[PDB]
Amino acid sequence: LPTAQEVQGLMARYIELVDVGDIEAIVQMYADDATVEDPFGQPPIHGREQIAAFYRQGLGGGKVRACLTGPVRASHNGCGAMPFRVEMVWNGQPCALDVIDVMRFDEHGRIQTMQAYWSEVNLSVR
Amino acid sequence: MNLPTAQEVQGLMARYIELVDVGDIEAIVQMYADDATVEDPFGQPPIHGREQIAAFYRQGLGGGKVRACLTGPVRASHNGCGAMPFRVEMVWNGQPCALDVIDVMRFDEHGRIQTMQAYWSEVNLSVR
Ligand SMILES: [Cl-]
Ligand SMILES: [Cl-]
Ligand SMILES: [Mg+2]
Repeated sequence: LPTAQEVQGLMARYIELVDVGDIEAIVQMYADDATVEDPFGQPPIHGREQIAAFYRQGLGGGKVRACLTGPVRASHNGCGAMPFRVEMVWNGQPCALDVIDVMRFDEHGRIQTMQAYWSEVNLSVR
Repeated sequence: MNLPTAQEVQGLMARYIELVDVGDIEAIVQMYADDATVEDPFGQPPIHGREQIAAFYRQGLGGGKVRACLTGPVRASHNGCGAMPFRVEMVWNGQPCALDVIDVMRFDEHGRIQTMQAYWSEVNLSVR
């Protein structure tokens, strides 16, 4: 599996791609049989077409920005967790959402599972 | 209480950090379900049940000199789960150290911690 140091780099790269809005590059980071639970508690999304559609819905408009708010925490079994903030629009107003993603990677360095922890308690209107 | 709401998860997980910070091992253990599992660090074998969990915390905190604080808000779900970032400050090998951690917790229908997973490794340790 990817080393702890490699997990930190991969998870940081993911946030960079979200921040620039490169949907195709994001989808390429995922394994074929990957699942996305975003927000955690909702049914998993699976399939590359479905994951692409998910990121199109969220990022296609542009005007989404994302940045790490602390270091990536990485394990020795190919997993990590990271805190970040998303800037977006809600009800036509600028808002911020605080999120933690948990990721497991496969032996090819691709995302096998992603779980995103957030709810309305993590939303701020600006 | 019942299965915690997102707000309640935020309060429970914040109280957990306060208990680590003060080092009240028996109060920490009470927050766990009787048959809870802890994986700390994630990737190592799970610890099962309050006796083992108490032994684990007494090894980690019984020496005193540990301080913990949240470094950002608790993230909570609507199915009794949450995740939080925090920093632990300790003294080791004659050096003040800091460890950055994220804990993920799942709560049961009585408001007790059913599972805890702690994400960290040596890449998250800073010595002085
Ligand atoms: Cl942090
Ligand atoms: Cl944060
Ligand atoms: Mg039970």
